[PDB]
Amino acid sequence: CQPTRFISRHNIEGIFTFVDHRCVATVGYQPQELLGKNIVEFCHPEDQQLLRDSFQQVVKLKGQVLSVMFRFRSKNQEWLWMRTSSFTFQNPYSDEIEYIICTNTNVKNS
Amino acid sequence: FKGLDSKTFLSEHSMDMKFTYCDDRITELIGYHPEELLGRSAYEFYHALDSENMTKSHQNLCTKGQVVSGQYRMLAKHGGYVWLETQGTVIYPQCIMCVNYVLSEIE
Ligand SMILES: O=[N+]([O-])c1c(Nc2cc(F)cc(Cl)c2)ccc2nonc12
Repeated sequence: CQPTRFISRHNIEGIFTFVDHRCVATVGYQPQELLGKNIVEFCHPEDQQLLRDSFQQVVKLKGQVLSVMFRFRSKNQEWLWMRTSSFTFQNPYSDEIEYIICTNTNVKNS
Repeated sequence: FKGLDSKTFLSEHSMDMKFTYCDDRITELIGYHPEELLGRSAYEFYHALDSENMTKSHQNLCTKGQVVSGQYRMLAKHGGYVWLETQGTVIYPQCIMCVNYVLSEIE
């Protein structure tokens, strides 16, 4: 059984700047409901600071993956456990600011 | 002349290198619709002369968890090849996340 997941791209602040349409099956929102919003706006109050801090550190880890588990508010207002694996990218031919690529998978807290 | 965002596209692969996702930026660059790549191995698209090098890069990706591919040619939908480089990352193994950036026009 394939895990339900979707890819997103974020600026260093956390704002969704690209969202794969597999988000609808994973968390119930259309891409347009996520784009322009901070991922933290969908995060359980208890996990928000962890998520902020994860985004702040991933840019320091030389492109390695940083993982975080957090509760994501689905379109039905229910808390889903997500495991987000994130890493930075910047096109090496440029000095554009790094952005963050995330794979977001609904997982069990068991 | 194209800006950076336009020359980059994201893909996802199963551990056998079959596409499981591709972003639509590939269409303007290489010709493919993402839907037609799904379930096809990346290996179907490498130039013959890059095939042994990409096998090695895939081995390095699987052993280390990440790789920069080096330059290679991807077969374009309507003939010819585009030069690309790819940064691959294994998501833990669950899948491979690729950031792909085009280095040439179709040749
Ligand atoms: O999926 N991989 O694991 C992988 C690559 N993926 C890939 C992505 C594309 F958009 C097009 C092609 Cl032909 C291959 C490309 C070069 C790689 N070198 O090592 N792994 C690679």
